[PDB]
Order: sequence, then structure tokens, then C-alpha cells
Amino acid sequence: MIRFILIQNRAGKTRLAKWYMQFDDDEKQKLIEEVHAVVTVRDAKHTNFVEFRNFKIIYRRYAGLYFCICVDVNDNNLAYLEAIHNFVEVLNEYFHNVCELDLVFNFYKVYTVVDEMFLAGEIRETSQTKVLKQLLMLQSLE
Amino acid sequence: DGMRGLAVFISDIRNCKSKEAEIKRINKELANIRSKFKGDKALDGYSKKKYVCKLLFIFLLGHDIDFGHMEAVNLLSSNRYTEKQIGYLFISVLVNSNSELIRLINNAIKNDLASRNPTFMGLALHCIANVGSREMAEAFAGEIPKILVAGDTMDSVKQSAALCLLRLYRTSPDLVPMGDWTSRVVHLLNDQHLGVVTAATSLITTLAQKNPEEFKTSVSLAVSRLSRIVTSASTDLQDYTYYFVPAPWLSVKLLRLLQCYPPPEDPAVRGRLTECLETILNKAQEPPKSKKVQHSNAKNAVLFEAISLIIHHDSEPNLLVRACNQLGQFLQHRETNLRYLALESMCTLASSEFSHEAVKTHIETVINALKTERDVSVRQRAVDLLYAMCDRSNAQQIVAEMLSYLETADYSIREEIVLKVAILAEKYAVDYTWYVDTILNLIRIAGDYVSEEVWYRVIQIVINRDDVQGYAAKTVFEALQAPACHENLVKVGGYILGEFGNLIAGDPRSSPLIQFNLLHSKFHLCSVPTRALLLSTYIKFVNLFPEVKATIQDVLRSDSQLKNADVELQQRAVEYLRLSTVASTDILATVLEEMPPFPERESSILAKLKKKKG
Amino acid sequence: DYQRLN
Amino acid sequence: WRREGIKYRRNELFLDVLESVNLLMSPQGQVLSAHVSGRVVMKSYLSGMPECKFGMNDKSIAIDDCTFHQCVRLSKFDSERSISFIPPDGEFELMRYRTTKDIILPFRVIPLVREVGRTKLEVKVVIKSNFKPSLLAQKIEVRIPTPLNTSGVQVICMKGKAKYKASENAIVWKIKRMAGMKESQISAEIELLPTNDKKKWARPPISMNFEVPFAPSGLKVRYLKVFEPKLNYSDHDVIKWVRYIGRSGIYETRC
Amino acid sequence: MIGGLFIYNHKGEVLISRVYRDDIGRNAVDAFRVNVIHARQQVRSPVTNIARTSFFHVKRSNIWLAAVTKQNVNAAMVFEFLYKMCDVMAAYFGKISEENIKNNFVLIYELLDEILDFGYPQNSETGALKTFITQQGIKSQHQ
Amino acid sequence: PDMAIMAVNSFVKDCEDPNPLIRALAVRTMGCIRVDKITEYLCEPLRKCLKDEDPYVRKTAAVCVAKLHDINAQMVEDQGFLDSLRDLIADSNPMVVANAVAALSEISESHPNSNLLDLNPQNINKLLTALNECTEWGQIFILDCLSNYNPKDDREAQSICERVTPRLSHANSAVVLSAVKVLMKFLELLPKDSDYYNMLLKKLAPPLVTLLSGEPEVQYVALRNINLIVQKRPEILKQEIKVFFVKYNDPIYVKLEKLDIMIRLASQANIAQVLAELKEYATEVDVDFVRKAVRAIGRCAIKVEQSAERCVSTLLDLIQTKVNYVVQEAIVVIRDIFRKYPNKYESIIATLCENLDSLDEPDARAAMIWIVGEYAERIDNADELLESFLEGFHDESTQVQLTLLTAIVKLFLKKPSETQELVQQVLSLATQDSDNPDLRDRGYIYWRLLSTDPVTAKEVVLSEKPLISEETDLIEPTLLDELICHIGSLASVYHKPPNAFV
Amino acid sequence: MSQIKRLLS
Repeated sequence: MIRFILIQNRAGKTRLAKWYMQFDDDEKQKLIEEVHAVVTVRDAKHTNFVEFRNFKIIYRRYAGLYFCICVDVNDNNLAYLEAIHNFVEVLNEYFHNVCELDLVFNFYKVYTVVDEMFLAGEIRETSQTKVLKQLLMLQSLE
Repeated sequence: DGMRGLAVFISDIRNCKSKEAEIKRINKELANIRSKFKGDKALDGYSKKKYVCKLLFIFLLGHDIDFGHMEAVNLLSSNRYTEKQIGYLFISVLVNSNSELIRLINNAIKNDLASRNPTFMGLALHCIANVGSREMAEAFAGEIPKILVAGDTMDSVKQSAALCLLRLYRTSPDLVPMGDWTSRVVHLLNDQHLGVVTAATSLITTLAQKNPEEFKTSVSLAVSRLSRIVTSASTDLQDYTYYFVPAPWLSVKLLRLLQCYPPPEDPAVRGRLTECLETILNKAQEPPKSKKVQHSNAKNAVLFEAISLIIHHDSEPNLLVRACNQLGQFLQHRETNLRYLALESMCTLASSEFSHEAVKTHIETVINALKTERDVSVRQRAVDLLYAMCDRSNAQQIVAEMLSYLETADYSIREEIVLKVAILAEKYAVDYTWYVDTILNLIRIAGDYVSEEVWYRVIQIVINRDDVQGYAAKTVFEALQAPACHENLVKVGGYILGEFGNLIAGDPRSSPLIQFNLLHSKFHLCSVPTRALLLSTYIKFVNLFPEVKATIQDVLRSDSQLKNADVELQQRAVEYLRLSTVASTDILATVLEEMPPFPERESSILAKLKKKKG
Repeated sequence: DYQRLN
Repeated sequence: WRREGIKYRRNELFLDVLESVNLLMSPQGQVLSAHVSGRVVMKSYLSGMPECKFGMNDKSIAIDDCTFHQCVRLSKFDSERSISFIPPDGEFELMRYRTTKDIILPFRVIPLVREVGRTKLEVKVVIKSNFKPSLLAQKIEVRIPTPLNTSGVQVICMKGKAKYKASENAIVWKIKRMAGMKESQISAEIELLPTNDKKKWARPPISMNFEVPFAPSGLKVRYLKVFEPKLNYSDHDVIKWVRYIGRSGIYETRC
Repeated sequence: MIGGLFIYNHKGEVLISRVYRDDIGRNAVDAFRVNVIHARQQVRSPVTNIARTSFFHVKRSNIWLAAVTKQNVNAAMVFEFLYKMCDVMAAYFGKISEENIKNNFVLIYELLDEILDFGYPQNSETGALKTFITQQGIKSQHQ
Repeated sequence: PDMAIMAVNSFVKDCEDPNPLIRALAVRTMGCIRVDKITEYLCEPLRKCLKDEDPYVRKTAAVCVAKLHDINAQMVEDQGFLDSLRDLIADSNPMVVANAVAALSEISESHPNSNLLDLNPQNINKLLTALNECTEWGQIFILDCLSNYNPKDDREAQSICERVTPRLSHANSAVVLSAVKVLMKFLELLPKDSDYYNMLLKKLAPPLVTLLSGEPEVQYVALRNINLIVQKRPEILKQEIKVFFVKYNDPIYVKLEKLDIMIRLASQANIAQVLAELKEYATEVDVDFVRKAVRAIGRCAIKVEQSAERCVSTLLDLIQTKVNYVVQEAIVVIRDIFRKYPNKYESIIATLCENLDSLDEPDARAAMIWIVGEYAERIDNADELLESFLEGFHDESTQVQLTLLTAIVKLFLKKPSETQELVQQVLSLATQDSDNPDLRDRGYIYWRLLSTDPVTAKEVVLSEKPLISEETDLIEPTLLDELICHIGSLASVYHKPPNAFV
Repeated sequence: MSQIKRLLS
């Protein structure tokens, strides 16, 4: 299963944090610090997969953002690597030329996108168009 | 949408120039919202919403909120979506303990599950799944299965309820029995909406870990679904077709589920599966249907999970071989991601008879990788591979390379690496002269990173094997001569020459006197346990070599030895002294007799590797 | 022992 | 270090001052080496994190060496406005200090040795209090070391209870209470048997233990103003009690 | 002698670094951060050893100045050098902080070359090396 | 390293140009990039720079020698630069000879046991003349070399000692410590003569004292070294005990070390004021300091008689606190008191046995176990007491195991009838089960001893011990000697040989 | 520096 999903910027501001198992405040803060310290220094030469305690984190860069999923050691690395892209592509079609600030000002919306595609640590929806069907239709309604 | 004021507020934070500008501005908004919540009338819904969402943003910022839980709870009960959405989201993030709030929350969830509006049901389910509280299990863990099956609830709802029940299983398994739903749940694999399949698959997968016989029916259906997926054409399943690939993530999940079981009971199903698998192998070798990287990543993802199934069953040798050659190709491939993955996957192949010899063909490329890679994490998987493929034939060269890796390898791994070599050498010991050597190299190389258990073992072996005793005596004595000498060498060599110094005392270069005088150069340099050992070893000499007795007795009678600040060191010094002074020939020599052999046991070296992951 | 302070 | 909002039914504080008075004294009666080690504990139970300014008679003279708790800040753009700090809730060690000058010894103890050849040995030790006659010294113990060859001892004491301990090679004289400027006496007769006649008995000193309710530095607490901006209350509102306890430490004599 | 001089912030990010020797791999900068900066015990000593790698350190406000070597250096000499380094930065750019470090990317490294070649402390004073070092234009007066 | 090779032609043209100041730039960069390829182009520039009209180019080129020594260093040009650096030691400027000495010293580490072979007066007199002139740091390098040198006889030692004697130095730590290293090796000159020895030790005390007026980090370095200096010759610092009293805001590392020194400098006289300090130290804030203090109270009892009763009494008062680690550190030191003063302190045992329920530290358990060993006959229930540990003999420290074995047999030799099954069990565990071959050893040793002859066994194990005598955490005298030779260096901070860090 | 930079192409 997914342990958590982070979206961090270069600086260390954590623009999205979804936790899929209850850590302490202090525990979380440290996970945030750790994920950052590892990921930021690693060039495109380095792999997208990094073991980390006896979890492992998948990450991918897009602009100044880092999209990090934390999974069990037995979970499929590449599957999750492309699920990241699946998600980011949804965000781009939903925000039309998506950027970092789009997620700041519409944070409450980002969470809505995340939760359609991932729930309780596992993947929910792979179908990009179907997510957008549930986003646009049924954004409208008050 | 909107969020009146939110935009303004976030713009103000960006417009801040400092830590104190940020802070004072936030305390302003907090006071505003608190003045407005704390008895400043009943606001309309949009108002409540806009303020709660601001508080939510404040908390996400990193600054701590001590109110507005009441207010979020209000929003849950609205029939406007946007109000509930902010509301549910708020409590999904800022969790409270209070018993009157957990109650109100639960009643708010229940009255949403009470509607047959799938949207409101949605937010309630998602809420349960994302916080997973005991109290929510105790409330709903009964009602969740019922909604998943039984009636015509919507497709989106079946997805959420599947994963919701999965979470509740994980959190509170005592509240998920194995009831009637069993049958109907499995049939969800045959639903038109693939998202329901995607969801249900993952729930069955995890439930089968403790209930394989209960979900046994899944096997047949899982197969026929997967083979129908890899058979379908370019514009079939258009919704769930990612970068010219059929339902990649679902394929993976189904393959995952098949690993929760042996190979299939029935001939016809196993036929369909192996046919399907041969096709998956073929599709990888086929030309890339796009230039863009997402295609190859997603396709290979499926390939690897298939390989995992092949290795899990350990059945069909044809497949085991094709997998080996395919993974073979990936070992030199330009993507670091794929190399890392291939070394990972091959490790599990190696511990299988039908495959073991195929793995060995590529050994040189693996060794290439270990030396070349300019990473670490990859190089580590390369070593992990070598270890795993290592048997009788390889050991010779594998140990040599592992030894050379240890030289430039980082500080933290060393301990692990040392421990690994010391197993391989012990397990595949052709000539135990090579074992003794290998261990002694590990000492001069690491030694710091040796381990007590490791050096315990070499001595156990040495005294148990007979023939190598002379070798040990010579090599040990000769390596103690060299000046840049590590402590654990003194320990091993001390004990060994105690027992088998007689096997080298013929030679005038390695006399009794020379052996003792050599050891005593290291006596003051070493720690207490080591000094204690050298003391045992010193009286063993007094028995073995009457020629040197005079000299050893003067060192034992020295004030530093007899009045030694440590207990053991003074106790041993006196006991051994009184033995040599008083007693008789035969009473001494019965006490200091050849030493019986060690009985057979597990490796404490194995037990320590196994300890190191937990 | 305890005395009081201005 | 004083986290969140503190809440109590009535805002009071307690000060503890703990001093150990160390001393070596010559047989004639000469103050040859002596210091006082000291420490100030504050047990403040008050609502909302406040500011405090603490004062005492340093430079009515006396103060060698000292250190504070990290909460204290001695400098705010140069010099000092006494000790100035933002106290943690409850019990904490405010400061720790030493002093040597204006020494104030609670007891003076006076030996009288008189040998009859090498057979008998006459002893008379007198103790005097040197503090306020109104105040209450407790847990007094006086240990007179007997020789290593001792046949038997005879002891009487004018106030208290005393006994010769064979094992510990000492007469132990205990007094449960003694007030200032008063006098008491013990007299002892020690019997001997001479063997070696050259290892000249390195006469161990007479030791004393005592608890006193005064600070034997001369230090006393002048004031401690408590200020609170957020809330209403201040220094007239807080009830303040101070306690001095003089632990013995090492209090020798007849050396 | 000195085979690495690293300067950190309080959080443990690397402000400047200068490896002088083959003996010390780059991972040593991590080894300082891991085992001392973020040690569980704040009750240690100045001199630490890890993997036969010796770690000298001295703090100024929130800035760690750290020296690294595998050799048996004159230990007094290393601290002495670090002190004379902290004397130089004051007369050249005032207060000891992260702002003054970010200003002096150019200065720090040029000072490192003049005072320290291949681990040996050369020589140091404000006068004798004034026009032998090139600075800037206007300093840091803010804070 | 990858960047530079492509344009090597620049740095050969740059070291040749006029202007003497900007010729060191090219010279130092050339030596820092490390390749085989660069040896092709470096040989003849390095030759010409070593005698330059200006001292700046000579300074830098003398360094580039030791730079080249890291890379493929076995050349006829390296035999040329052996000459080129030694002739540069008799050089007019101090900044040139300083670097020559530094490079050459570091090169001496590539040792065939025959490198820079000290040529006595001709080598020495030039160094002792240059040492007076030399730059702040140069003095260090020169002195660190002098430590290799050995003299033959008395005047040889003297005429070097007299030259360095003026070292109450400017570089308060760096120089002084290195000078002590020299002065302490050259200290065999009529073990005490009439006048020179008895005055050299008078001159060695005050600059050690005023080392304490430097910064905290060099306070630490100095105190680690002073710890050694006091062990070898304590007569240097005899009544300076008053300096090493722990001042209140001293940093913890300094506190710990000063405390140790205090103990060694304690005597029959000063003990009264030393304890006065110790009692206070015991009540302090840092745990590790508290430990070292209570340990030190015990160390006093052992170092000086009469203070025996006092120290023990305050230690018992400390046990009564029921602060766990206080009790554990105390009960450890009480072992050693029983060893210096046997059969005197028996009565305590009872009070000790109260606490045994809560001893998690290995040292403490072993202490208690041994106490039961020596005093089995007096403790009725020794049998049952030792029996409590056996349950978990494995999952227990090697120190405990060995002591337990020894203690049990002590009991058995004393109480053979009421002990049978106990010894059988422990000797079984020590022999069959045990994984430390050295433990198994001693198992067999004892089994064989007892089962052959208990008449003899009694005489061997329970022989009257000698006394431990004032040692009190003392260092191994032979190792100390080696450590003294490394005084200024890192080994003196660690109290381990250089052979414990390659 | 360009929080503002677009996430894909």
C-alpha cells in the first residue's frame, strides 16, 4: 500500500500531504524533512526509486515540484511511477497549463483530485477522462 | 468555483516580506474568524464555508489551530455540496478526540450514507477510509459490506466502499467477519465498470492473505479477465487505455492477486494463463509503439509483475528461461530505473533450481555493474544478486570481488557485507584453507566491521576440522608479524596459537618464545577481553612449552598483572600463576587439555543477518 | 523555616 | 520552556535557598580554609507566563562565583538590571553559587587532648552556636575519632545522646535541637594498649553535621518583583515565602 | 593534515565546503550531519571519530565550522587554525551568520587558498594579506 | 579532475611569466588536479620554481612536492625532489622552511623504516636556529619532527632542551603542546640530576597552567594531554591541584577531564578540600558528570586511607536516594573499595542486596555478583542469589557471564554440599551451550579443576589476593609511554595508539 | 524563482 503522498517544492514547503497511516505530528514532520533531504540532491542520472527505512519512496520531478509516493517494499515501482504521471496529467487538463500556484490557491480542489484517484493507500481510478467527467460535471452543482 | 476571501488571503501571504509579517497577518485572520465564530451570530452557509476553508489553509501552512471543529461539523450537515466538501475535508485533516464531536461526526456520516445521493455517500465513505478511526469501524463496519453488494448502489460508490472496507479490515479486522458477501464480492471482478474491478481486486488481494480458501473462486475469474485484457484491440477499453497499453495498473493488480495463490487447480485455466503469459513476454520484445517514455515504463511495469508470478509459481521452465534472458537485456539498458529493477527481480530467480544455471551466464555483466555503476543503491542490488546466485563454482571469484568491493564501500554497509562473505565462504568451503584466508582478509580489511559472531565461528571451525590447524597456525603467525595489525586478529590468533602453537613450534622462526614475545607486543595495545584471552593463551603455552615457562611466569608475577585494576585480569593472572607454581605435571595438563570439539548448531552469523532487518 | 517576604 | 497558558486557583510562589558550609579549623581555633556552596530553587505556581526580577545583597557584600538557569538573560544592550528572567512552571534550579568572604560559621568546636603516659587518654570537646538565639538548629551530629588501639571508652554528655562505636572508631554525639549563642559539652575517657610506638597516629579531625534555618554566606533575598502584561495580576497579588536551609557539607576541626 | 573544511547552518545544510585530500570521500559531509548535528545527545565533546574519520568542530552563533581528517594531526593546531579563521572573517565582513556567508562566496574560497594549501596552515593577519585578497564594495550593516 | 586535462598548456605558460606574486596561482592549481596524464607536463616547472628570487613561489612549490607524493610517486624526479626540499630547509625566509618541513614530514609516512634519517648536529643545529625565527605554524611542524629524534647521552639531550626551553609561547596551544612532547621525550638526563632536571620541571608547570586560559576546545585538548603528563611525571603539577577545581560554567567535556586530574593530584593532605568539591559535584545537573563524581568519591577512598570511612558513608547516603544510575555507579566503585580494604566493609552487603532487583547496567551486575563470590560464606543465601541470573545466562553480557562462572565456583569450593546442581548447571551452560569459545575454555578449566582435585582447587581459586592499591582508573604504563611520544597529536586527545585509526 | 513555471510542457 501507499504510506503517504507528498508534493514538495524545491524549498521544503509541502504543498500537499496525504497520510495513509496515522503517524505522530513529530513523526510526520520528520518524514517531511527526510523525503526532502533525499530527493532534492538527486539528478536525472539517479533512479526514481529509493529505499527508505523498510518502506521505499517513488519520486519524480516536474518544474520546481517533487511528487513523492511512499510504498511497501513489495509494491511495483514503475506502476506507481506512472500513476504519478497519470495524476499530474489529470491536474493539467483540470487546471489548463497547471503550475505550482494553481495548487496553492485551489489546494482544496487538489485534494478532491487526489481522492478520486487514490483511496486508503491503494489506487482507485486509472482512467483520466473518467476522473475529469466526475470533476467538471459535479463541480458545477452548489 | 469561488471561495470568497481565500484568494485575497493567500495573495497577502505571498505579499509578505518576513517571518513576522506572515505571523502577525495570520493572527489577524485568526482573531477575525474567532470573533465571528464566537457568538457573532449565525452566518449563512457560504460564510461558514469561506472561513473554515481559511482556517484549513492556515493549518496546512504549519500554524496551529485550536477551534473551528464545531464549525466544520456544522458544514457536514448542509445539502450544498461545497459546504460538505470543505467540512469533510477539514475533519479529514484536523482530527479531534472529543466524544461529543466523534458522535456528531458519525451521525453526520450516517445521514449521508442514509441519502441515496451517491455524491453525499461518496464524501462519507472517503472520510471513513482516510481517517480509519476505531469509532467509525464500530459504527459502520457492519453496514459497509451490505452497501458494496446486495442492492443496486452506483459504480463510483462500489469503488469507494471496496477500498473503505479494505481500510477497515486493516485497522480493525475483528470487525470484518467472513460472512455471506464472500460470493458476491468476487463476482465484482466481472463488472463492466473497470474501476469497480480495479478496486475490488485490491480488497480480495488483501483478504486472501488470511482467507485463501474463502476467496479461492477468484483464481478462475482473475485469469479470464487478464487474458481478455491482453487480447483486446487498440480502441477497445478506450477509457482505461494508457499510452497505447491496455489497463496497465489493473493488469499488475490482477497478477498481484494471482500471487496470493499457487498455480491453478484446473488444467484449462492454467492453459489460458500460460498462453496469456507467453503473449506478455512477446509484447515486450515487439517494437515500441511510441517514442515517449510513459509507454515503456507502463508496459514494463506489467512485464515485471508477470515475472514475479512466474517466479512465485516456479513451475514452467520455458517461462523462467525467457524471463532470465529478458531481465538479462535490462542489465545493461540505458535507464538506471530499469537496471535497478532487473537486479532486484533476478535476485529471487537465483534461489530456484530450474533457473539457477541461466542466472550464472550473465555473472560477468553483474560484476561489471558492481564496479562501474557510480551509484550505490544499484551496486547494492548487484551484490545482493551475486550472493544469491553464489554456489560451489562461483564462490571462489564471487568472494574475491566482494572483498574488493568492501575496500571502497561506504561505512554503514560494511558490517552486512562482512557478515555475507563469512557465510558464503563457510557454506561453499571447498578447501578450508581458503575459508581461514577469506576470514583473515575480512579482518585486515574491515575488522572494525567484523562482528563477535563471525570471529567466534572461524575458531569453532578451526578446532573442529583438524587438517587446517597447521595452516591456521602458520598464516595467523605470519599475519601477526605485519605492523598495521587489527585487534580481532590478535583475538583469533591468540586462541589459535593457544591450542595449535605446538603445530608451528618446530620452526625456529616461529618458536614458543617467538610466538609469546610476538603476542606480548600486542598485549598493552589491546582491550580487556583480548587481554583476558591472551592470558588463557599464555598458560596454555606454559603447558605446551616448558622452555618458555620462566619468561611467562615473570610476566604473570609482574605488579601490573597481579594487582590489575580489572577483576578477571587479576583472577586469571592468579589462577594461572598458582597452577604453574604449585600443583603437578599431570594436574596442570588435565586442566589444560586439547579441548573437545564444538557440537553442531545454527549460525549466529545467519541469526544476526536476519536480526539486521527489524 | 518559612518567614514571609515583602 | 513555560509552554501554553498556565491556570491556577490562587497565584503564589516559594523560594528555597540551600547552602552547604565547608570548613577546616586548627586545634587552637583558627579559620584557615572554608567556603560555602549555594543554590537557589524556585517553586513558582503562577498563571500565564510572567516576567521576574530577582534581587539580593551582593558586591551588604559577599559573592565569589556563580551561574544561572538558561532562562535568565543578564544583558539587554549592556550591563545588568539584577537577575531578570521568564520562569518555567513549578520547580527549577534558578542559580548556583560559591562564597568565601564574611564566612559566618554556625558552630565553633573546641577540643582538649590530654594523655596520661601511654595508658589512658582524656578528652573534652565543647560546642558553641554562633547565630540568632531565637532560631532552630536541628540534626546535630559530632563525631570524635578514637585511636585504632582502643580497649574501651567512657562517655557522658551534658545535652543529647552519645555513644562510642567500636567499628567506626568514633564517638557519635547527637543533639536533636540547639539554639543560638548557647553552649554544650562532651567529655570522654579512652583506654589503650601500645604495640608499635612510631606510626604516630595521624589524628583525624572532629566532624560535624547540622541543619540550620539561615544562610551561612550572609546572603539574603531582598525582593522578587513579578510582572504580567497579558493578564491583570502583579507583585502585590502573589504570596511569597522564603526558606533558608544550611546543610552541613564538610565541617571539620582539631586539625 | 586538514582534508576537508565544511561550514553548515543550524538546520544542517551545507553552506560552503572544501575537500583537500584523496583520503576523504564526499559522504563524510553527511556523516557529520547524521551523527553530530542531528545527534540525539546534545552532551558530547569537540572531537568525534567515525569510520576512522576524525571530526573537529567549533560553533559561532548558529553556524558550525567543521574540520575533517583521517590522519594523526596535531589536534591543538586544528582548533588554533579554526580560531584564526574566525578572526579573519570579522575584520573582513563583520558578524558571523548565513547572510554574510551568502555575500562572500567569492571571499571565503580565496581565503581558503591563501591560509590553507593541501591541509597545511600557511599564515594569517589583516595587514600582511590586505591587497593579496580582493573583496567587494559595500559591506553588511543590516543586523 | 575531469575538466582540467584538456587545457594543460595554460598552467605551464602561467608559472613562467614575470610578476613574482602571480606565479603561485598556476603552481598550486597544477598539483591539486590528480592524474597520471599530468606527470607528462609537471616535471620541469616544479624544478625551476623551487629556487625562485622571490620567497612566495618557493613557499608554494615546496607544498606541491607533497601534492605529487599522492600520485604515482616512485620516480627519478622524486629522487631529484628529495634533494630539492632538504636544501630548502637552510633557507633565509621562515615561510619557505615551514612548508619544506611540513611536506617532508607527511612524505615520511610512506615509510620503508628508512626515511629522512636524522643527521644529528648538521641537521639539528639548522632546525634549532630556524625554530627561533620561524612563523607561528612553522614552529609546530619543526617540533613535531624533533619528536622522531633520539639522543645518545646527557649533553646531547641538554643542548637541544636549552634551545626549546624558551617556549611559554604565543600560539598558546599549538606550539606549547608540541614543545612539551619534545621536552617530555628528552627526559632521561640523569633521572634526577643536581640542577637541570629539578629546574626543567619547575619551568614546565606554569605554561601548562596558563593553557587553561585559552578557548574551551584547546582547554579540552590540553586537559587530555595533562592527564597523560600527570601519569608519567606527577611531580610537575604536585600542588597545582587548586587550578583544576571545576569552575561552574565550564563546558561538560572540560568538567569531566578536570575531575579526573583532581583525583590524581589528590593526596593525604588535600583530600579534605577535594571531597568538599566532590560532594557538590554529585548534586549537579549532567548525568555523566554526576557518575564520574560518585566514581571519584570511591577513587578517593582507595587513594587515601582514613578518608575510607567518610567516603563510604557519603556513598551510602547516595545509595539511599534510590536514583538508579547513582546506585549503579556507586555499587561499582564499592567493589574496588572491598578489594583495597577486605573484611572491613562486609556490613554494607546487606544494604546492597536490597538494590540488586534494579541493576540494568552490566558493570553493576558483575560488581554485585563478584561481591557474592568473595563473601559467599557470610551470606547464607548466596546459593539462591547467584541462581537468579542463570535463567538468562545468554542474552547477557560477556563480562557478566565470565564473572558469574568464577563466582559460582568460589561458592562451590566454600559450600560443596549445598551447591552441587548449581555448578553443574553453570558449567554445562559455559561448556555445551556457550558461543564464546573463551568462555567454553574457562568452563572446561574449572570443570576439570574441580573434578580432578578439590584440595588443589581450593588453593588455586581462593588463594589470598594482593591489594589493588591507589591505581584508580590508571592507564597501561607501556601504552602511556607510546602516547607521550604523540603528545601534541590526536592520539593524545583519544588515549589510543595511531594504530586504532588508519 | 517561478513557482510560476508550468508543470508539463
